[PDB]
Amino acid sequence: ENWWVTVYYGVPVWREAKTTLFCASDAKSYHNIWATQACVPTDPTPQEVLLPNVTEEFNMWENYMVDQMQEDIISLWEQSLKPCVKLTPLCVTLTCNNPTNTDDRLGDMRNCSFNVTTELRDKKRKVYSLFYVEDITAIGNNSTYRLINCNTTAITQACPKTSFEPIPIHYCAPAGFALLKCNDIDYKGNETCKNVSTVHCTHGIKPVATTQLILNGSTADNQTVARIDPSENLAIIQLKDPVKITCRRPGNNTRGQIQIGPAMTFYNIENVVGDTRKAYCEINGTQWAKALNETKEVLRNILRKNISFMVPSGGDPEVTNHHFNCGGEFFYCNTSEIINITKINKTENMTIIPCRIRQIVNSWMRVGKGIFAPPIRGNITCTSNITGMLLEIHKNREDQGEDQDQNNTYVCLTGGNMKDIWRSELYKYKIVEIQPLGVAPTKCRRY
Amino acid sequence: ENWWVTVYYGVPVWREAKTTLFCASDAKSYHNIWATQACVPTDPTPQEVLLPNVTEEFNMWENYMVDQMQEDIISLWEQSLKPCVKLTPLCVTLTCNNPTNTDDRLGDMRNCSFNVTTELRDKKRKVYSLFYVEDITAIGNNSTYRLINCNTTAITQACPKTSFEPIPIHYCAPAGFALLKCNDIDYKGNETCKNVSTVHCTHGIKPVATTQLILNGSTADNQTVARIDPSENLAIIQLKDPVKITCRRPGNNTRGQIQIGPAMTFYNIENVVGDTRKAYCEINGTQWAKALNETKEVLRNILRKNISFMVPSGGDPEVTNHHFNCGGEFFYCNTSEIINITKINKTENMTIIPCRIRQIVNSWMRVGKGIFAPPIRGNITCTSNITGMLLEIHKNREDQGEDQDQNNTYVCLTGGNMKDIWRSELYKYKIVEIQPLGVAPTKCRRY
Amino acid sequence: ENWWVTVYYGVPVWREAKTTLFCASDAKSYHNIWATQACVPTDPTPQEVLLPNVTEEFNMWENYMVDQMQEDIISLWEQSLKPCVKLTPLCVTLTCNNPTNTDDRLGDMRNCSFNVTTELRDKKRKVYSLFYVEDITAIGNNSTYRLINCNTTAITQACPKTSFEPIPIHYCAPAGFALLKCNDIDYKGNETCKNVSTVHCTHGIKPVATTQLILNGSTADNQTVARIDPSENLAIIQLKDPVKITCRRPGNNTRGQIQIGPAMTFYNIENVVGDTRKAYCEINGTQWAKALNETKEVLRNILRKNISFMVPSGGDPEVTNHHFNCGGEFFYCNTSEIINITKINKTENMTIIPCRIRQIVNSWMRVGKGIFAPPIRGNITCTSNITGMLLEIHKNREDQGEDQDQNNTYVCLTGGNMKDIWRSELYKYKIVEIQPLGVAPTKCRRY
Amino acid sequence: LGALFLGFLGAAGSTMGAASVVLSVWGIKQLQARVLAVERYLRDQQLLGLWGCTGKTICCTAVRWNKTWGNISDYQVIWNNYTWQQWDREVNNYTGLIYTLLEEANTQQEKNEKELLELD
Amino acid sequence: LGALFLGFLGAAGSTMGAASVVLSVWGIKQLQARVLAVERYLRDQQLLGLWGCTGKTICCTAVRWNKTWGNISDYQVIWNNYTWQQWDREVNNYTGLIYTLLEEANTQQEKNEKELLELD
Amino acid sequence: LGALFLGFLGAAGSTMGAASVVLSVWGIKQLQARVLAVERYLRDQQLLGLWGCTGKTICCTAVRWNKTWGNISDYQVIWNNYTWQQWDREVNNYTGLIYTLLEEANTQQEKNEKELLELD
Ligand SMILES: *[C@@H]1O[C@H](CO)[C@@H](O[C@@H]2O[C@H](CO)[C@@H](O[C@@H]3O[C@H](CO[C@H]4O[C@H](CO)[C@@H](O)[C@H](O)[C@@H]4O)[C@@H](O)[C@H](O[C@H]4O[C@H](CO[C@H]5O[C@H](CO)[C@@H](O)[C@H](O)[C@@H]5O)[C@@H](O)[C@H](O[C@H]5O[C@H](CO)[C@@H](O)[C@H](O)[C@@H]5O)[C@@H]4O)[C@@H]3O)[C@H](O)[C@H]2NC(C)=O)[C@H](O)[C@H]1NC(C)=O
Ligand SMILES: *[C@@H]1O[C@H](CO)[C@@H](O[C@@H]2O[C@H](CO)[C@@H](O[C@@H]3O[C@H](CO[C@H]4O[C@H](CO)[C@@H](O)[C@H](O)[C@@H]4O)[C@@H](O)[C@H](O[C@H]4O[C@H](CO[C@H]5O[C@H](CO)[C@@H](O)[C@H](O)[C@@H]5O)[C@@H](O)[C@H](O[C@H]5O[C@H](CO)[C@@H](O)[C@H](O)[C@@H]5O)[C@@H]4O)[C@@H]3O)[C@H](O)[C@H]2NC(C)=O)[C@H](O)[C@H]1NC(C)=O
Ligand SMILES: *[C@@H]1O[C@H](CO)[C@@H](O[C@@H]2O[C@H](CO)[C@@H](O[C@@H]3O[C@H](CO[C@H]4O[C@H](CO)[C@@H](O)[C@H](O)[C@@H]4O)[C@@H](O)[C@H](O[C@H]4O[C@H](CO[C@H]5O[C@H](CO)[C@@H](O)[C@H](O)[C@@H]5O)[C@@H](O)[C@H](O[C@H]5O[C@H](CO)[C@@H](O)[C@H](O)[C@@H]5O)[C@@H]4O)[C@@H]3O)[C@H](O)[C@H]2NC(C)=O)[C@H](O)[C@H]1NC(C)=O
Ligand SMILES: *[C@@H]1O[C@H](CO)[C@@H](O)[C@H](O)[C@H]1NC(C)=O
Ligand SMILES: *[C@@H]1O[C@H](CO)[C@@H](O)[C@H](O)[C@H]1NC(C)=O
Ligand SMILES: *[C@@H]1O[C@H](CO)[C@@H](O)[C@H](O)[C@H]1NC(C)=O
Ligand SMILES: *[C@@H]1O[C@H](CO)[C@@H](O)[C@H](O)[C@H]1NC(C)=O
Ligand SMILES: *[C@@H]1O[C@H](CO)[C@@H](O)[C@H](O)[C@H]1NC(C)=O
Ligand SMILES: *[C@@H]1O[C@H](CO)[C@@H](O)[C@H](O)[C@H]1NC(C)=O
Ligand SMILES: *[C@@H]1O[C@H](CO)[C@@H](O)[C@H](O)[C@H]1NC(C)=O
Repeated sequence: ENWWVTVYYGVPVWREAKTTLFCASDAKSYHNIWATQACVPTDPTPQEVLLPNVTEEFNMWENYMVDQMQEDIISLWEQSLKPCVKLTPLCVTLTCNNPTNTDDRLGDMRNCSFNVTTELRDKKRKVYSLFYVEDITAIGNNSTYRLINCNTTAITQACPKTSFEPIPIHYCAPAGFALLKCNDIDYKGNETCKNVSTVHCTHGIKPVATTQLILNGSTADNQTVARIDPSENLAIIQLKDPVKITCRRPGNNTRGQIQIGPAMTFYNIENVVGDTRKAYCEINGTQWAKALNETKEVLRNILRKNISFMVPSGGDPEVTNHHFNCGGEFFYCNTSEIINITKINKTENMTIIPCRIRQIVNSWMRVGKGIFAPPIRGNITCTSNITGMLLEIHKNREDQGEDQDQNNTYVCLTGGNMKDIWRSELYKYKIVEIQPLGVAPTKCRRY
Repeated sequence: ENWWVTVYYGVPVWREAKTTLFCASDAKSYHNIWATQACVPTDPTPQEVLLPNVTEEFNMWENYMVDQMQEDIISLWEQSLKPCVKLTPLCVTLTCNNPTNTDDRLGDMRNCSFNVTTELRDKKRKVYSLFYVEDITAIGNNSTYRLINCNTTAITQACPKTSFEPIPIHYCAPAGFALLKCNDIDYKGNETCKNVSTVHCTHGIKPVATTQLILNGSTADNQTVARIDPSENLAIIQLKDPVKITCRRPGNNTRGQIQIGPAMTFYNIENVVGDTRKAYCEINGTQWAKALNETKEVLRNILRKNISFMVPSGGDPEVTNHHFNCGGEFFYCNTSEIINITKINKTENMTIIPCRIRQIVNSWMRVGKGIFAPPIRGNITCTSNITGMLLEIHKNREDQGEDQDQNNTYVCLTGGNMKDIWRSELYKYKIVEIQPLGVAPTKCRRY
Repeated sequence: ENWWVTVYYGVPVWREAKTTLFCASDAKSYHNIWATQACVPTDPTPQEVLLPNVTEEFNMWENYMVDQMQEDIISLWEQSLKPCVKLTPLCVTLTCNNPTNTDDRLGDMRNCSFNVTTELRDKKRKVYSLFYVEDITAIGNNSTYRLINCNTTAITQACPKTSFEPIPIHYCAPAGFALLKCNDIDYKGNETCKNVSTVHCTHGIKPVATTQLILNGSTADNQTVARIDPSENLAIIQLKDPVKITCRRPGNNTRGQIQIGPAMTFYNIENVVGDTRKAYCEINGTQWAKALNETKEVLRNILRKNISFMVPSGGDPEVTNHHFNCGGEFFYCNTSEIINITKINKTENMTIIPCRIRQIVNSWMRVGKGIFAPPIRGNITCTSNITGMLLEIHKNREDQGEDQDQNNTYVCLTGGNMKDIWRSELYKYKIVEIQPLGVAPTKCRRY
Repeated sequence: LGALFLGFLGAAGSTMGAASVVLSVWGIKQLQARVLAVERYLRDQQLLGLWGCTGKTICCTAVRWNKTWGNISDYQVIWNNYTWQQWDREVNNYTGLIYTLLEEANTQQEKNEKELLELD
Repeated sequence: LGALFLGFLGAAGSTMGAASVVLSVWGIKQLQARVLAVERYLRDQQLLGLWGCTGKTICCTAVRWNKTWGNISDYQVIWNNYTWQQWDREVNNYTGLIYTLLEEANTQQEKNEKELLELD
Repeated sequence: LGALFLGFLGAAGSTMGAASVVLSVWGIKQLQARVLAVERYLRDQQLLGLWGCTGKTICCTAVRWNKTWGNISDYQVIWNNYTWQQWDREVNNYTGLIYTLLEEANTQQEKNEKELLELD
């Protein structure tokens, strides 16, 4: 007989789809820009289920979750700077000079006096300030200085009570969608996983905005891996060994207040008190030697060519420098010395990377929403881990003239996208939609 | 026996109700103010169902869809001018004169130099501009000119990447509501239709904001019709024959840039290059003769009186002039000559309507949100169809003194409302609500 | 046998929960800040159901509805001042003097001329105004006056078409929640009620923002009651007898207009015309004698100590004064004389409280959103009822040195919170959640 | 998009006895209209649920039809000469009465006789 | 406006055995509260759906009542001397156990014996 | 939080024949995703409602299985050697046909024979 139609309902059928995810945060709420607020509290039980005999393909380089989370971070960053004060009337001609008098922060600072409008809208008065030299450009043949980004974009300072600390954020799917997770010890990037398990929520992701180096990230568990774009521009290296990095800015900063307008309270770097030593970062050279010597072979076995490095060319501190976010400060660090480890590993003491402080940031080179950093009073350090790098693929044997066999010329080591970090944490997860209807033939027949 | 109660569920019962409609756009998205964005893509199958033996009354002059779509267009127009720059600091005393030296655009333009604040907030500099004379009024006994609308309302210029092109928009009802459509070859306005069919979505409506004449509209299919308000103020004429109209502004316009503030980039009409001929429109006189001679009889059979026309009185270019939107420009056209077709149809060559350019528009005489038109670089023409007119009912035999039998004195031909155009495209559609419950007596009885 | 499981569904089970309530307004809509708009119209049938044999405890001092309605009033007050004009450019040096020449309003007003920027952004002109002395502070040794709150917060004036009239607002629970209401003739504040009834909607609450005295409120029905916090700071007195109070400001005020900017139309108190008598309030002394003599015993029986009163100390008109909202004006009234009724009740004529007018209010001492009061043209009075007071608990026998047995030193009689009024109207209502599932053992067994 | 509704009202002009059954800005518009349609559907499921008819399209009951319930004549004329728009005028004034009598006669009259007259 | 709920809780103070069944700012408040009420209703329909009771108000089942499930005495005393607020205290600690045993004993114990013991 | 869904897909890798049944920013995300999940569930209830299967998990019907409906062999091989992901590929191209034939064969073929062949 024709085995008649049955309709089940507990039916596990997948369809690949795109939808909106949502928060899961740990219960640590006490404004810390990501705010731990209007954000779903986590479930105490991490609920996953294994899926044997499952052969599932999912692509890293087309993952919708990455663009979802980039748009989330951009909209959150925009919302967090909304109630703070604008810094429009500070654009004014600046009468500057040297403040007063190797490794001196005062040499990289200028003392600038200027007229500001008070709360009376008529009586301008002369106040003074200190600024770092990389936020000031010139006009004339004497002092006559411009505060930078008065022709490009508007600048708003941050509210001082906020913190830039990256909290962990889990992503979860709404009910009616599932999150497939691979569990292989390595993943090439775009193939079929074997040990696949579903899970209701991802692991914690700290939105650490940076470049040249991935910080506080997830480490691989057998060997350092090289997730490569299809020879497009770049390749994400994920180390096994976390490499410790410390960064320091010593001394205090006396902070004043200037009333620009009604409740428009500019914060001023009034004086540098404690120590004049520049901001610097410090890593262990042997660990970095092992990490680079591992990364060379991991790229070498796949690209079949012997690996070189090249110092980045002149230009944007998007690509020439490192870009931390330590406390309420923004470090631009000169890493053109640290990729030379044959010389560097001789010194058994430690190595030093010099860094510079920036107050004015056109945010993250993709948002560009001009944020004026509030001055942080205090002796400040921060330490973190080095887990990943964003290397750029070398230029082929058509652009460099000399041989590019055995001479893989990594002319830069950068990625300007904040998105590419977020590709290095969501290489495991796929959003699927359940189709619970089902149609089958069967023995029965309804009367 | 008492035939017991049954409850059906597939029950077609109508109730007239009011609710919120939504978009259906064609898949042409490539910002073109209506934006084709956050707007539902259309269904490829136009789904309608005929409804025989249906006698349904629906009123044109109380249609909720018209006010719905007016509020949609006003809120969309307000949203589209939000991210663009304000033009507040341009209000300043203007030192103007003739630029340099019949049918000359430079005679209707003034060369105005003025002091503007730069990006430094102290160093004002002298820049210059060109403006049309109908956007400038006087102060003193020499040059001393005011930019218009510095005492009435705030002015924001439009972003230059936007386009004012009317895209087609379908309206559809949500699930749980139906759209009744009449299909009679004529419709008086407020009676019972016979050939009625339901449809999920309306036909495409281009929101063409204009007056004196309805452009790119729907044409009647047997004869020109006269949908009249209850002798209230006006009457909508819908022609059968679409009448071609072309409009031209020849020559280029050299465009400059002026930095008002941080990313406050004013666009300036720097120079007129190509040709000095004024902007003009051109129609075929014979087609217009046939259209007016048809419209006179269509009004004559209904209002029982012989038809006259009168030139509009002095006053607002809301009512005295035509109001296009050709490209990124706003044409005010003098139509007081074209309603005289007995003289006009002698010239077999063509006829010419002169038009003037306006940069500053208090938007659409009902929104009033002051938009500064961006300068359009380029030789520019646009052609369109004439499908409908918005005539005003003549004044009775109490106001004009002379006889108003045989002398229907159309003292104006206007409608200042953008709403009345939208009444001329939604005379077919009614929103109804389905009541699917149903209660009937029947033979059965449940055990 | 084990009586098998049944599952009912019409199951009345309570759980205490927190959720969002919503509007019910009377159909009086004709903008009157609370606006009677986007607000649900009331049901004509007040639907309640009695609940016998119900012993329910609910706490007044932890009621979520109070914080809900405070956040509603604050967000509504913020929304209502959004489309009105800012008053930023009015902050300017003021050249003031006496206008021209006991109980004279002109003695408490100053004539202030100042330069304001016109619509031309260059030509400042000299205009003049009148202001009350409590909105102006000094700079120098002659005239040289500051408009107040140019260093604290931004000031926006109200739109003149709005009204500050307290409309009644009912609160209702959404479907799936119920509102428990006590009906005892007295309620201590935190115990178990007996006559409990559910209701879909609360009674009408007029959001009358005030202090020192509760106006247009609900009265107790057997005796005046004293709802006390756990000796924390204060105690709410609810009278039985409503005490009539009238307040008057006689005479007209000639009002002018000043164009600050584009559609920035400041309203000016140009001249005082009719009568020079100060604004004053008037109450019957015998009724107030009875009310105080009742309140002393109601506090005396509970706190076991003989009752005193003390004049409030020097400081903020938050606490030193009364704070009405009569029409479009803000009265600050000096009530330090009226709590002495042994002297006061001798005069059988009436008693007079002097009051002062304020134009600039940092709103309600908890919002603080600086509102400039628009000038009200006209002879103006308003009458109301006195139903409740917000007394502060006396300081113990550790702070005052002298005995505090028989000497309950009410050093203030205040509450600065607008929340505490709203605790005096929602002492009856609890939000509960229905759990309609139910599980029971029963005789049956399903085949 | 509701994708859930039945009764596309096509044969409404035909005789009632022989029909016998059929078969940003716009983002806020969607998020309002979907919720409106969902709640309006669930109200119909609640009136259908309390009548012992969840899942059926056509039901019978035990409630007799009063001859005051509308203008009563030969009922075969009512089937043969009316449509739903014509009969729905005569349905009104009798909405809440029948909609309470059905909920009484199903969930109370049948369930009590199911649980008490039959012990199991 | 929900217009969908049952059980207006009036006879709650009476004895459980004899009740036997009953029968802008505010725009964002509406658009939140309607969705909350709809989802809270559908959760009750899901717990009622997996027990083979969609559309009924009163059900029986095959699951025996354990004498550890709450403080167990003569059950007629439980019907005669309690209300729902009193019995609901004793209902707790036994929520998920019974709510899993019912879903096991209906959709698995009845359906397998329907499809396998009866071949058709 | 949906708290309403069934089928947590755990035994999907096992054989289909032996599975046999299982058992601000984020505020706008919630208010969108809840409505999406509710409407997506109600669409499944509508396809299940018109088949005479509201409340059941497993149904039979009267519709015969065509041997053109997918690649047809011994059906016991289909139960023993496939999973739902494998069978769902062969389900497609036959979606709307079967989903119209079921709605015809339940609400019209059974209800007419219930009301007309049986007079009561
Ligand atoms: C990779 O991961 C690592 C590991 O997490 C990251 O390192 C962390 O970096 C954080 C900074 O971004 C560090 O937080 C600061 O820690 C300081 C020292 O904390 C000591 O005490 C705490 C106990 O409280 C203890 O756990 C810790 O181990 C240390 O012993 C703090 O002083 C500092 O306070 C900052 O915040 C306050 C106010 O903020 C408070 O409230 C917030 C909510 O609004 C809340 O989120 C905060 O946690 C905090 O409770 C702020 O006022 C301070 O500024 C001045 O304050 C007063 C004047 O007001 C003045 O006296 C003082 O000197 C300050 O000048 C201050 O900015 C932070 O909490 C964290 O400790 C680091 N973790 C480790 C293990 O070292 C690393 O950053 C990551 N990598 C990258 C690239 O991000
Ligand atoms: C009644 O209905 C009629 C029929 O539709 C309406 O007439 C139409 O009016 C439109 C203007 O409102 C016309 O559009 C312009 O057409 C120009 C010529 O197009 C030629 O080429 C196209 C193929 O691309 C072909 O189909 C056509 O027939 C012509 O042969 C275009 O040059 C002009 O471009 C404008 O837009 C660009 C950028 O905009 C682009 O992107 C938008 C999305 O953001 C998209 O919506 C646009 O379509 C477009 O793709 C803009 O940069 C141009 O401005 C300058 O650009 C460069 C410098 O950047 C400079 O070199 C150049 O010279 C310009 O100065 C430009 O403004 C428009 O697409 C349309 O063609 C007319 N249709 C017909 C049949 O004639 C009539 O308007 C209606 N009545 C009323 C009252 O509205
Ligand atoms: C405790 O409860 C009591 C009892 O309600 C409260 O007393 C009420 O206080 C209100 C003020 O807040 C009083 O309202 C004003 O009443 C005036 C006199 O009304 C007479 O006529 C009405 C019939 O219309 C009659 O019922 C009444 O008994 C009186 O005989 C009105 O003149 C005054 O008008 C105000 O509003 C207009 C415009 O507002 C209109 O439109 C609003 C919607 O936008 C609507 O809400 C309003 O009701 C009103 O219809 C405004 O233009 C006026 O201002 C000037 O207007 C022209 C120039 O434009 C000028 O000629 C005129 O002289 C004004 O200078 C004006 O501000 C109010 O309606 C109410 O009458 C009081 N009730 C009683 C019984 O006395 C008490 O306030 C409460 N306690 C507290 C602390 O609040
Ligand atoms: C910096 O300031 C803190 C307190 O503000 C003080 O304890 C510390 O000694 C200071 N450090 C130096 C180097 O002056
Ligand atoms: C690198 O590898 C290539 C083989 O691809 C080899 O020819 C070359 O000599 C190697 N160079 C070094 C330095 O090992
Ligand atoms: C206008 O400019 C375009 C290019 O910008 C050029 O091709 C054209 O010839 C110009 N027309 C005139 C009349 O100069
Ligand atoms: C117009 O019609 C009227 C009849 O209503 C007639 O008396 C009059 O003479 C006509 N005039 C012309 C010019 O045809
Ligand atoms: C106040 O003005 C009103 C009209 O504006 C007038 O009727 C009234 O007499 C005036 N009162 C005095 C005291 O001048
Ligand atoms: C007030 O009451 C106390 C008892 O607590 C008593 O000792 C005292 O004398 C009383 N004083 C007066 C003035 O009645
Ligand atoms: C006008 O003022 C007089 C006394 O100045 C007062 O008696 C009368 O009540 C007032 N009228 C109004 C409407 O305020």
